[PDB]
Amino acid sequence: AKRWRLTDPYGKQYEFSNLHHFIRCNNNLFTRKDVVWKRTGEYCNASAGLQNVVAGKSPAWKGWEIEEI
Repeated sequence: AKRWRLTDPYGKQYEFSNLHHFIRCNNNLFTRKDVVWKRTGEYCNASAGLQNVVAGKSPAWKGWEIEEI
């Protein structure tokens, strides 16, 4: 039962339990190319970047921040 807070490059915040599902339901928040899903399960530029942010490798992906609640 995980919870995540995602902050857009301007401070707007969203809360959800699954990042992939949120991305799939909110394509309009990102550029098109960043939510094209590719195989290597599946990934998109947004999911991979935000997951690297979650791992602590980078504080943000294209201004997007994400943290575990």
